[PDB]
Amino acid sequence: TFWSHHKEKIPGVSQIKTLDTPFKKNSAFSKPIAEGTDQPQPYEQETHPFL
Amino acid sequence: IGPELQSDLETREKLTRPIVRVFQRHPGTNLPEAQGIIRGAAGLDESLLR
Amino acid sequence: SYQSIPRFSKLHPVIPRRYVPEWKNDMKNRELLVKNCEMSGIIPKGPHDESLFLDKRERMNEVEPRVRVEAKHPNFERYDGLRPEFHTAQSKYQSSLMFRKDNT
Amino acid sequence: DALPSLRDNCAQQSNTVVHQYVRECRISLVKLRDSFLETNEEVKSLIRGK
Amino acid sequence: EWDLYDPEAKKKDKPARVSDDDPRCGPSSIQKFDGEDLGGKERKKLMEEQMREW
Amino acid sequence: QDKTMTFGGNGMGYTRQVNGNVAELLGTGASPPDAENRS
Amino acid sequence: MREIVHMQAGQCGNQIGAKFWEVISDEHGIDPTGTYHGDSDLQLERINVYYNEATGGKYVPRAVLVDLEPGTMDSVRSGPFGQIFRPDNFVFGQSGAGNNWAKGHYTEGAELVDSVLDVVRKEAESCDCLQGFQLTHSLGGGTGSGMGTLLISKIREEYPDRIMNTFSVVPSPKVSDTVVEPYNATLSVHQLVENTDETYCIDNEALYDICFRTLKLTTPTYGDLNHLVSATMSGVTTCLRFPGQLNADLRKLAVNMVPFPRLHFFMPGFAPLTSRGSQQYRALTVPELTQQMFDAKNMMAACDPRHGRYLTVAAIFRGRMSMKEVDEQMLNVQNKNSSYFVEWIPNNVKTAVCDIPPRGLKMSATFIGNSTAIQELFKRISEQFTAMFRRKAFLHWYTGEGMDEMEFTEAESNMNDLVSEYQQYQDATAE
Amino acid sequence: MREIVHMQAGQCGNQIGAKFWEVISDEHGIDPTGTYHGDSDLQLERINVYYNEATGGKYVPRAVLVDLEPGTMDSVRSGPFGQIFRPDNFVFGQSGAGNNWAKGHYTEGAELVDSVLDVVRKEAESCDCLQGFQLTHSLGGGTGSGMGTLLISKIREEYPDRIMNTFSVVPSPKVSDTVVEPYNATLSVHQLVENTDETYCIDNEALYDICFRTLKLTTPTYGDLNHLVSATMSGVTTCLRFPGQLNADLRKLAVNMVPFPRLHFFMPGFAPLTSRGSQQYRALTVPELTQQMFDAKNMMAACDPRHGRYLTVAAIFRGRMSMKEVDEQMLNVQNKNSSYFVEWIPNNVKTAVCDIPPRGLKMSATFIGNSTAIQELFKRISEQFTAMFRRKAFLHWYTGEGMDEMEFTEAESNMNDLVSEYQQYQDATAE
Amino acid sequence: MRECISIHVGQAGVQIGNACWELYCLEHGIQPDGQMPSDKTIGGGDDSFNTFFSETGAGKHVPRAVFVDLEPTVVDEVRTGTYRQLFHPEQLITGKEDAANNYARGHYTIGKEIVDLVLDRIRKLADQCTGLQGFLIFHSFGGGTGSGFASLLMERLSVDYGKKSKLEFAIYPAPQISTAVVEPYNTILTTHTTLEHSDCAFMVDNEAIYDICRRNLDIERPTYTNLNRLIAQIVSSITASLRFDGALNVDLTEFQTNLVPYPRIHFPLATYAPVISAEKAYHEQLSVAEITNACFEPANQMVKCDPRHGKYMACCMLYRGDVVPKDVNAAIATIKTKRTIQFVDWCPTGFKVGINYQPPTVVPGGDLAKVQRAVCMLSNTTAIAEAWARLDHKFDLMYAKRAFVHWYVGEGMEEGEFSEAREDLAALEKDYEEVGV
Ligand SMILES: Nc1nc2c(ncn2[C@@H]2O[C@H](COP(=O)(O)OP(=O)(O)OP(=O)(O)O)[C@@H](O)[C@H]2O)c(=O)[nH]1
Ligand SMILES: Nc1nc2c(ncn2[C@@H]2O[C@H](COP(=O)(O)OP(=O)(O)O)[C@@H](O)[C@H]2O)c(=O)[nH]1
Ligand SMILES: Nc1nc2c(ncn2[C@@H]2O[C@H](COP(=O)(O)OP(=O)(O)O)[C@@H](O)[C@H]2O)c(=O)[nH]1
Ligand SMILES: [Mg+2]
Repeated sequence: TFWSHHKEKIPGVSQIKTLDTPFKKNSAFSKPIAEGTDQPQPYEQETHPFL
Repeated sequence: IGPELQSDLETREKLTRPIVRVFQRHPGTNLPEAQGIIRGAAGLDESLLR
Repeated sequence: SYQSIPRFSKLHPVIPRRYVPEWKNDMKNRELLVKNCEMSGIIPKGPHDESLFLDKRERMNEVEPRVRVEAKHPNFERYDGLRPEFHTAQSKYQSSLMFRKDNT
Repeated sequence: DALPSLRDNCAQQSNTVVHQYVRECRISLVKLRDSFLETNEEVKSLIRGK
Repeated sequence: EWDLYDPEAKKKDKPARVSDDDPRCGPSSIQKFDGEDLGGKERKKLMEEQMREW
Repeated sequence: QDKTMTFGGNGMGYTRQVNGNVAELLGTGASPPDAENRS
Repeated sequence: MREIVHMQAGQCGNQIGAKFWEVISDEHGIDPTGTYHGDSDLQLERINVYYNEATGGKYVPRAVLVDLEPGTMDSVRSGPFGQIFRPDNFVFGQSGAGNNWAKGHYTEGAELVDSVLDVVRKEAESCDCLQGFQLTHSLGGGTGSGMGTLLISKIREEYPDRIMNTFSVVPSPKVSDTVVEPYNATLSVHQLVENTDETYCIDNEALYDICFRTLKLTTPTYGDLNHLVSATMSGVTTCLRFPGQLNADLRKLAVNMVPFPRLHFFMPGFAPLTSRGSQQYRALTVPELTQQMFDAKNMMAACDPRHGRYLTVAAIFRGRMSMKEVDEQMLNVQNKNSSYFVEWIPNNVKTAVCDIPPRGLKMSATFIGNSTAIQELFKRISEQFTAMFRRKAFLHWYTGEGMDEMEFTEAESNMNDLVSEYQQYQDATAE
Repeated sequence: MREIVHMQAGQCGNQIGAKFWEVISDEHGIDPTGTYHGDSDLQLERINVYYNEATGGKYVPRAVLVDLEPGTMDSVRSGPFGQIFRPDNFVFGQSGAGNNWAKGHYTEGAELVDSVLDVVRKEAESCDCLQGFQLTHSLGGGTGSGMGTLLISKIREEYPDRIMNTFSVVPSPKVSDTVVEPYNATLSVHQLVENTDETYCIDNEALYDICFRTLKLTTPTYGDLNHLVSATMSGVTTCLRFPGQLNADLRKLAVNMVPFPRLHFFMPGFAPLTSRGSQQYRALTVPELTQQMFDAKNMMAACDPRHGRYLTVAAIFRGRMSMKEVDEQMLNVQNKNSSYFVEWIPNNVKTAVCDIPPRGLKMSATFIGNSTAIQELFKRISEQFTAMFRRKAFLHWYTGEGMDEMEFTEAESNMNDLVSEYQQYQDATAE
Repeated sequence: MRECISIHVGQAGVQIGNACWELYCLEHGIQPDGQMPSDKTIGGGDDSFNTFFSETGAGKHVPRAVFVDLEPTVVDEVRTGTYRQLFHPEQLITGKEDAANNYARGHYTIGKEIVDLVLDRIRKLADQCTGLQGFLIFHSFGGGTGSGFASLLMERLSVDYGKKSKLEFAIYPAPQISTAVVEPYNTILTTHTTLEHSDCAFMVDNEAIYDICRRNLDIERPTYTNLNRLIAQIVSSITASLRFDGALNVDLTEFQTNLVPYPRIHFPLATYAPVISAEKAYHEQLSVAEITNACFEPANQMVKCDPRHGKYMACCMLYRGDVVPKDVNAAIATIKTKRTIQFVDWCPTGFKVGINYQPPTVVPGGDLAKVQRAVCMLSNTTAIAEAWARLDHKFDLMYAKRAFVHWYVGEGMEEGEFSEAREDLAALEKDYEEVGV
């Protein structure tokens, strides 16, 4: 895909913590604090099992 | 009714060919180019229904 | 302060989307063209309704009255339209033009 | 019923009336032009008199 | 003031970009756009190969 | 020659032919003796 | 230390602002972490105009990102230069807009505006001079148009002495992409003309045409569009951040370009914009930059300069150059195409020169034009608006979110008489 | 600092102009990549006449390349000296009119003409004291005749006083390449007469028999015909491009050639010309050059000058050479063939001696005749036109395209008027 | 937080839901056991499955669906099939006695005893939800559970939930193909809850999908599984904006706002273009222009009504894959200048386009070719009224000499229901004609 090859230059792409496909939506940043599951925000480290 | 696409309508058949454009360069103007075709198309449509 | 209420004709797929005549928009001789419209008195100079073709129709509202737009007929008759001269491009319809006979 | 040459016929109607308009505009233009040259020659004569 | 006002100073300057990998042009030079498909032909070959094999 | 369905011609002109067509479409003509020898 | 607060509304406004902060972080040598990695001190003197100090040598932008769709918030946080922004000025809602001006204005869009104004007030009284407010959005959606105009009205009610420049992406009819964009544009032009005192309307069809002729650009997408918009965003405020031979800030441009208060919709442009194949055939000279500014196809507002008369023209140059050459070029254009200029304003050009070019190029230029040809896009929006208002189409959404048809009639009347004011000032005698 | 803008239209026009730019490039020292590698200093002095300087040592040509089909465009770009042209100066349509004056003038080209005028206005604006415009149009075809004369008309409205010279590749009665080339020629030289300052009309069959008889050479194809036409086009402006002993530019040529505004149709001639076998057996002298100029077989037109009176004759000599021989040779010619010169114009030969010879040779001469025997070309063209138009053959392709028979009749009438005026000044007496 | 609740009622709804959830699980990587073998996600960084599945503490991802049917057959088949460990036991609600192809039996006698249980299950699912976009109700107009019980459930949902999107996917009867007899009666009776309770009702027609599978997919003998897989592809293309990153994201509210002009007009045709078979995909370019023209071709439509005899009120194109906005706009311009496609006069716009990056997934052993580009057109047009004209012609000639009315009267409903529903559908036809003119 054009978007797949020029990924990391595409305007709307969110937090690629996924290796088979990058366009699965990572909504960890939005996450208002009533159902937040302490997901890794897009600029911090992961947890034990790093995966 | 014309062709089924405006791309292959050709410059001698579009209603705003450069001859028409250099005529519309002055005020008033207003060629009776499309009303006659509309009336003829309506008459032919009524003929088809009858 | 007055009402515009634009009116458009029937749709026809020969009309080329949006078209504006360039006499309303000529910024080299506008001081002559607009005053020509004023001195005529039947051609409105108004800023809106410039596109006499908006989508695929014609503007029946104030872009010249129906008088002087319906009067440009170069003496066309069906009697001379059914028998086109041989040297022009309309003579290739003769295979269908002779099917029509002639009354009026 | 309308003839099956309405579009071409109306287009050449428009072509003929545009042609008549532009010949008459050519006549008006050459009249204005030779008036302009007469004015220019008179201006040159007046400058020399000055 | 001569440094740009030299008559033959137009023979001393690179145009703006020279090549396709020039370091000085970036997001503010407004000349290194991401829209030119430099790898477009290779991408098209890969898509054709994928479609054929599928 | 063979009609050729041109505009007014041999006098009157564009404006006079259009005004005559306006008169014919709206009702009666303007006048009989108008445009003496097409001026 | 005059400084500008940036606000960005909607997906389009957020992506334009992200590209804008990318461009003006390259211009100051700032990495996405926030540190200054430049070479000269000229990139470090006026770093406070757009960035606020943090602990250490970190520079947090003075930007407020607002949207009702959280997906674009995640996208602009995790995209390029997404780490530069502060997570606190990422106020959003989890509802959406639905391309509805009524939903963005009189509904839950007005739920978020309390926290939005709290953030903008924090940034505004975190200032010392506060040059003004600079907004980017689009008049095609709900949060871009409705929420953006709500922020415009509230910020002008708060600080009615500051330069408010908004850019706004106006809808083009041959791009479409939305069915209710004439409604969204008409309901927002009313708030734009009445409150905002500097507007640089940008059109997607003009951007596409620039990409497809002046840059070839086999597949431009939305990156190059925001890139050119960011070029014109930096070229209008370059004199606040860098010194020059003839400085001119936003207030000076507003004074010299806006003759009457509701006469402030502009036509931005940029030069040089050279294709790869024509890169080596071009020599950067001030007359060449002047011509590419005064070329019709180089315009970024879908108007044709020949299809109207200019009122005022701001010309902001960047790089080392000659003031005589600049002045003779900007006088020669007026002397040559004098018919496309109003004769009741002598010297229809404001000229500014900054001697700090962008990284890369040695010279660059920026056009701003208060042309009277801006009325044609407003007329196109008005004719589409009356086309889909003749049969009362799509009004049940707006009446459900709480509007009457009289607001639509006000919007149409205001757009009509604004275009008529353009026509009257355009067709005016000298004296 | 006088500048000429070059324009090529049609396949023949593009080929002729490509050969012309080749001879100008290797006469001024420009290599195929566009960099001055010359030896003499008198090659970069006056180079702004034909070349716009770019960055580095680049020198792009000041040419406009016009067609409605991209095949000749791609051929010119792919051939030698094709990378020198700026890619912006490659304006071409997509359909292709093709052997049709109506389709080349009234439509197709009539919307590309806006972009071509944009490019031509661009090259004219990028000048100081522009001499004028030269065109290499190719009467008898499609895009070259109709759209070329449309360009002449539009740039005559734009620039009324600058010198217009066309090079007029007028058809032949006995080559018989195109079945509608009498229609195109009759309908297009009508446009040429009222619009051009001067035409150097060149046919094809005189090029054929000069190659066959003077040069032998057994293979001229189109390349050597373009070489001859190209050498003539360099010779008519060598006095402008180079310092000389008696300078004469295009305006001086027009003033000294035309006695009346519609008598500007010239017979060109280049006369160092010999075969490979007779190269070393032929002495190169000024009387030999004048003898080869004043020869009927060396003319680049079909018109034999023996039955017809010369009005004005120009000799542009190139080389280090003696004014006494030059003047004595023109006096000797006027004394010998006194019956071929009009009595009412004494000393009707003009000298223009330059200094720099063309590359390879040591002396050269360009002949510009204005004989009254040129009327027979238009006589044959009008004879073929009135043979076709009596039966109205091939007329639907124009009338259904949008023209009318009245334009054909008036074009024939003014053709007969031009022929009658040439005959009047051929039969005119002294007192 | 964005989520949708999928309610599959009737045998057609349950089978279409089986195909849809197969496609959803394959798309999000969930194996039919219900557990996600993530195996590539970095941490808990995958939130794409939230809109359809609910991840529990056992590692399982229970879908946000409710399967209801009055006969135990197909629901017990689901319980005895592969997705037993994936579906919740109480989500697959079933009855004992069938609805007997009877709207009265499905709405007044048998539908009144499990409506409380399905409403309780929907209440639990919505309380578990917190950003609910709406309800995707999959059913058939053929009659029985899909007509009467679906009508009652839609009425109850409209009463309690109120301002929530209710997208209906309705199997529509064909002009001349039919599998039942009293389905004109059932359709006429169920026009109301798809007219006054629905928000966007996509009709699909079995003849049209049969002709699509016979001409484009080269399936000479197709079963319902291919039809349900095509409907699954369409609904996945609709919902892809809520779960995949894209250039322009079109949610359900934005989709409805940009589609329906008036609250009464909410019946758009649906078209999916990738349509070519695997062996015939080797010979076609399948570009953006081709897939846009295939949607407006009057042979890939999934209702047997010719859109050339009508006016396009609006179109919502959802592009999927390597589709760029420049090619989108070029295709839009070509369609707008094309003579055959005639747009209504009060809509100079009319193309809401949404580009999504994630290309569609192909089912193992499918019939659709694995492609890179996709378009899903959802077009509101005036040409759908031909189907209603054929429908109430059939209903009028059935109801002339009062055939089959005794069953409905015995199961409780009055005879005035038929007259009221016939007059309401006549009013709907006149409304569409008045909108089109
Ligand atoms: N496309 C498609 N249509 C189906 C399928 N199953 C049933 N139908 C349609 O459903 C119509 C009949 O309604 P049913 O679904 O069988 O009955 P119901 O809605 O379950 O209600 P009951 O009669 O009480 O069982 C037929 O005309 C079919 O067209 C299916 O698997 N795929
Ligand atoms: N130039 C440009 N236009 C954009 C971009 N993103 C969206 N748009 C335009 O914005 C319009 C829709 O506005 P939208 O983003 O939905 O506004 P919102 O609802 O407030 O977020 C579309 O017609 C697009 O053409 C962008 O990055 N650049
Ligand atoms: N002298 C010369 N004549 C040419 C050349 N190429 C074509 N012609 C002549 O040009 C005529 C056709 O004109 P053309 O180039 O096709 O005009 P166009 O249709 O507008 O492109 C033919 O009669 C040829 O004899 C050339 O290289 N040199
Ligand atoms: Mg069943």
